[PDB]
Parts: sequence; structure tokens; C-alpha cells
Amino acid sequence: MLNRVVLVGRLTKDPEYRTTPSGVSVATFTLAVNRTFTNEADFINCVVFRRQADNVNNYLSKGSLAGVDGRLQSRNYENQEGRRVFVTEVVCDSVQFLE
Amino acid sequence: MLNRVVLVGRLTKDPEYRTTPSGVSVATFTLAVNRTFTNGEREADFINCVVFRRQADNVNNYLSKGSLAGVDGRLQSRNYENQEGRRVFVTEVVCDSVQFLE
Ligand SMILES: O=c1[nH]cc(F)c(=O)[nH]1
Repeated sequence: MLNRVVLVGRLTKDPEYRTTPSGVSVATFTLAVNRTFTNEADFINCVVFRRQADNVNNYLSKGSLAGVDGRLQSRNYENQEGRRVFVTEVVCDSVQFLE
Repeated sequence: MLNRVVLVGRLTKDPEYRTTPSGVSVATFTLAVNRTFTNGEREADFINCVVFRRQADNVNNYLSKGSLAGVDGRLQSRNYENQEGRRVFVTEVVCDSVQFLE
């Protein structure tokens, strides 16, 4: 079914590397996406698969402007405090490096 | 900045329909959005949506568990403390429009 999300925002921190529970490598970063209206940003976790993870970790850093096109994915997991965390993330088909 | 979400899916439950403390209609539901790829089995994503005003009224009046719907909106994050004292991070789709597809 149709699942498409597009964002332009600035990274809140330097991107990271991580391995999925199944051992697949990804890059992760958080995008601060300023709203168009007035009463503020939204903070959206993004996930890049395969070698695109290397472009993300080398070209972007905290404050970099980026654009993402991808799909929204839900998952959940138990954190270290033994707590069930529910997340909705953008799994990126492409990341555009705007600056 | 650019922030756009489009989804087609089916409601996992009857929408929840209420009037906020500002006086606006509010509707919430979870859209089960099937993935295009397959594992052979095909998995789904479960996206929390919220709609306000006339679109909320329409959602309550026409959508029910299992209904096919299309949403066009924006992705919003927020924070809250639960009664256990834990910070909970919320990501949901705030719908500008809902399309009824059945
Ligand atoms: O962050 C993630 N994105 C997609 C996945 F399939 C997963 O396991 N973890």
C-alpha cells in the first residue's frame, strides 16, 4: 500500500552507525523539521540502509541540512530499564545533502 | 520546512472520537499499512494518526475498523511523562485530509 514520507530538516546530532537486531548495518540520525505555521519543530528519527549509511555518516553532521524521501515504519523493543518502547521511523530510500 | 506524509491503509480499530478542551472535534486511529516488499509473508506498519475539526467528524461518521483509508498530512513528534514518571516520545501523523476509499 502507499507509504511515503518526505522531509527537509537539520540534524540534531552527528549521524551514527547501528546494527539491526538481525545484524544488518544502518545509519541513524534525527531531523529537526521546523513547522510552517506558528504556535516550533518536530524531531523525526531517520534510518538509512546499505552503503547509503556511509554517505550519511561522512557527509552529514550536527546541524547539516538534509532531505529524505522514504517510508514510515513502526517497531518496538525493550530498552535496558526493561521498558517497551514504540517508535515510528523514516526508512530512507534516498537522502539528499542540501548544503 | 518540508514535512509530508501520504499513506493508504486500513484502520485497526473504530476511530476514537472526542471533543478537546479547546472545543474542537478530534479523531484518532491507527492505520495498518501493508508493506510492498515481502519478507514470502508481507508485514505491515502501524501508524498512529490524528485528525481535527470537520475531517475528524467525517472520520467518525464514515470510517470503522478495517475501513480502507488514505491520509495526507504531516509527521509530528511530542513528549510526555506517563504516570510512572517516564518520558515517552510520541510520533504520529496529523492528517490534513482523509480519503475514504471503500
Ligand atoms: O531501525 C530500524 N529500521 C528498519 C528495520 F527493519 C529495523 O529492524 N530497525
